[PDB]
Amino acid sequence: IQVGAEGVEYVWGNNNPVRLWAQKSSSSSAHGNPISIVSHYYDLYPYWTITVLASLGLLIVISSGFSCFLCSVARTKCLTPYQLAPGAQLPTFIALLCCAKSARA
Amino acid sequence: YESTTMPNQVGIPFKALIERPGYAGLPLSLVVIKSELVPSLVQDYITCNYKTVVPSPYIKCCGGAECSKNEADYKCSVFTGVYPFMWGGAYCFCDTENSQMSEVYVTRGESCEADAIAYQVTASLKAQVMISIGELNQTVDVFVNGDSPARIQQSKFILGPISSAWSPFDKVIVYRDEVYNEDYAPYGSGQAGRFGDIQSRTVNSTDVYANTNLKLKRPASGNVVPYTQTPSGFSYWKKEKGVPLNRNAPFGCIIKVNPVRAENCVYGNIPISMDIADAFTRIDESPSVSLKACEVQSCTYSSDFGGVASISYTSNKVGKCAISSNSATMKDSVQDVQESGALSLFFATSSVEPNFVVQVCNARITCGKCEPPKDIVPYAAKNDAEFPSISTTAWQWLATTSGPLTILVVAIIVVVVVSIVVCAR
Repeated sequence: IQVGAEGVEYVWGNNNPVRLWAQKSSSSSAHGNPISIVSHYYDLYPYWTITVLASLGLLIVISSGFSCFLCSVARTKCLTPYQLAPGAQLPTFIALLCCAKSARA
Repeated sequence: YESTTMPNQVGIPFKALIERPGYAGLPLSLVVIKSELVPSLVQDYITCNYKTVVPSPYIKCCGGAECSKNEADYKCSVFTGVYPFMWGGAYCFCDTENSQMSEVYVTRGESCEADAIAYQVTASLKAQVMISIGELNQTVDVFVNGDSPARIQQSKFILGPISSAWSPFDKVIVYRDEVYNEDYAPYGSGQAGRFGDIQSRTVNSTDVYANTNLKLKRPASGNVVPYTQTPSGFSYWKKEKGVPLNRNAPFGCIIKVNPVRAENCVYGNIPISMDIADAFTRIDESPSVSLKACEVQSCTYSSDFGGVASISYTSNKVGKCAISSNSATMKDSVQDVQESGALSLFFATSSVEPNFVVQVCNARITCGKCEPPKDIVPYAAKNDAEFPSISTTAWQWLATTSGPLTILVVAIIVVVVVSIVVCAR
């Protein structure tokens, strides 16, 4: 039986019952996060595994936002130097264009 | 001056400081030894094992007869044409109209002087608080419902009402063997298919509701009466029992049979108020302390209530201040500090403090350390909430924060740049 300093009692025949908080000759010392969490390092109840799940989901959001925006950016990259001052034979288009080619394909 | 609201947890010293600005007074330490659920109950019934008593046949020769009467509960049937003899075996010369008065009634055993009494309980609440003014140590029964003044050592205490307090008892039956939480319906049990067949109004009753059935018949044999007998269900049901009241409790409660109580139920909060007879001749002592530090030792990942750490500081002010703390718990509370170095103290860790704001007088820091992630690798266990707290891992997970910013700089530039193009040409 696991006991995280809660209290578990066992009754054995004609003898006094013993309840224990899992007392030993060791102690803690300012453990646990200020906002409620579980005993020892161990993941269960998930409150150490919740930070893993959250962080993993966060990375995917950076990729989804980057890619979708980028696409819109490539159409402006064509537009701006064309309209600016054509832009039909100049090397100027190329610097902006390299980005735009990578975005569209 | 007055007023803290401390939680009920046994054996753990709560530190309340709430006195006038400048601390030089008496630090209040208060312990709950036990809580004492003192009943204000209604006795539903007494039940016990029972002895049904059937007198041996009384016959009266020839003719009819009639029966009467009550002894506690009674059934009576007069059989007729009893026996077949006519030679002193009927004990009569008749056997065609000869009559037998048979009778049965209920009496109570000798278990009834003992178990068991059925109570509807609603307990009223008494506390057995321990007052430590750092000069004497004494405990006191006091009811904690109502506004309830007492003065001890000539310090006023006013015990405020206790609410949000667990009740194990509801429908309960108290046996002498062990209390059991059992439901029933009083004065409506009988026969032998149930436990608590006899239902009795008082402990020394003369009226009993039982439906117990035992069937006499007329003698018609050379023996002496035919009987079919269902005997008492109570003795059978005695093994089977209910389920214990004792194990019933989410936290605490050891249910004691004889007075009827539950000791040590850690639930309910006691708001407290005090005039400790402040002034005194305050302020005239007040230590101050410099170079405040925390060392962490005895960090093991076993769940115990202990706590073994040290704090380093230096003092040069000779006094006793009222110490310590209102978001932390020390086991000390009186320390004449004249000079100081490393001072090892005991703490109530993983009890009701998982966080500590450590004070030594008017002065303070927040502590402490020991909370590694899941490898394990030590880290601090303070300050920001990130759930292994401030860690190289916690920072490394946090570093997603740059991702939303890079995708935002790209959007700002593109929106402003279009508007600028149209204008440009």
